[PDB]
Amino acid sequence: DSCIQFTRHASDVLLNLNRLRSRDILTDVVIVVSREQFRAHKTVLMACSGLFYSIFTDQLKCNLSVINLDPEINPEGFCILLDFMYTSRLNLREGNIMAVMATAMYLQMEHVVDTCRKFIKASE
Amino acid sequence: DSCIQFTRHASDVLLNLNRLRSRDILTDVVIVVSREQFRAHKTVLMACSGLFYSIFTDQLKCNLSVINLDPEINPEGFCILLDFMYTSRLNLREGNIMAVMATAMYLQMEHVVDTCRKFIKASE
Amino acid sequence: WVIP
Amino acid sequence: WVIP
Ligand SMILES: O=C1Cc2cc(Nc3ncncc3Cl)ccc2N1
Ligand SMILES: O=C1Cc2cc(Nc3ncncc3Cl)ccc2N1
Ligand SMILES: [Cl-]
Ligand SMILES: [Cl-]
Repeated sequence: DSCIQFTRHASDVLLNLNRLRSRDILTDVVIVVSREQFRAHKTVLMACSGLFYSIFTDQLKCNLSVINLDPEINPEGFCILLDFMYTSRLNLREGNIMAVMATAMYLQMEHVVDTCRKFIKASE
Repeated sequence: DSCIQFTRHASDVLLNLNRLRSRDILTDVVIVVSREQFRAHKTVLMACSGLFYSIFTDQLKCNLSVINLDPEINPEGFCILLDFMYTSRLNLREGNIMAVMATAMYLQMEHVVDTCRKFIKASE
Repeated sequence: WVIP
Repeated sequence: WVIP
């Protein structure tokens, strides 16, 4: 086509979605991790994670307001990944890298799994 | 902080939100324009438009599944702006620029109003 | 704004 | 990935 494109549009949209999350506006699901609860928007979770995409396209699960993750999932690793989904920023540290990679593998967040693998390989 | 950032994350999120719109997945509102209906996600509409932000933060309107726009709004101008919201691409043409700018002013999409004003000024 |  |  003959479209023009606004370079900062996608980043501005994600920044606003994160502002709605902060203020708990139109959040439609609670993710439960080892008795730690995280409110979010189903569509953002689906846009970022192969696991949530599969969950919320399922005819029965699409209607659930509460999703319980596998008990092996670490709440801090989940929190870091939820922050990444809404900001593009990943708080990757020596002390959390193993939990973050394990959570990203479970959530099916391929780009995060990739950078964790590379950061672990650099330290060996 | 000491975060790393994935450059393409925001664009990938918006691309996936547009794929959900195309497949009519988790769309939660119908926007009615001069008897033309457009399905969308409330959160994306709020993230892009000052008007939708005001509508869906209102305690009564946040619960509506149908929103009727002012009868002066042109369905084609709305369609072009809805496409921009989900893609960052604006199909601005000599034949639609007036309707697009009028719709962007009503929707409170300041960056679109800005480029329309500049494109109109170049033609005078 | 840019030409994509 | 970059340093923001
Ligand atoms: O690593 C990843 C990230 C990711 C996101 C999604 N999401 C969607 N894919 C396609 N159309 C719509 C959506 Cl919402 C699916 C798989 C994966 N895998
Ligand atoms: O031009 C524009 C675009 C736009 C978007 C919004 N959206 C939000 N603002 C702040 N926190 C959350 C959201 Cl969702 C408000 C006003 C305007 N004006
Ligand atoms: Cl990812
Ligand atoms: Cl805009």
